[PDB]
Amino acid sequence: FVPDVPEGYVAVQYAHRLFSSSLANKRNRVTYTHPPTGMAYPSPTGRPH
Amino acid sequence: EAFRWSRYFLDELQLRRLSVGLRLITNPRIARRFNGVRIMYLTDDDPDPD
Repeated sequence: FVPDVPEGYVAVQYAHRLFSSSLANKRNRVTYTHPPTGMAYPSPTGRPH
Repeated sequence: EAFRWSRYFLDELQLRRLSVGLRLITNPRIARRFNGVRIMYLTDDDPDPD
């Protein structure tokens, strides 16, 4: 069994440039930036598929 | 005339004080027993009691 990647998911090649440090609510969170929009997501929760 | 009402069998001053006390008891700042909680799976970013 290999689960299918669902419908809304955006493929992203991993690269170091993606994950980075950033200030986020008085903490130095390991922010991820999503290349389709360029938006930063410091928390692992709430990130786009 | 003293028998017309028991006045709950209290002194007149205990009544007059009882008044202000009822004013204390219903002050919002004292009302600090809280009712009901909401369970929800959320990050504690920038916590505030309120």
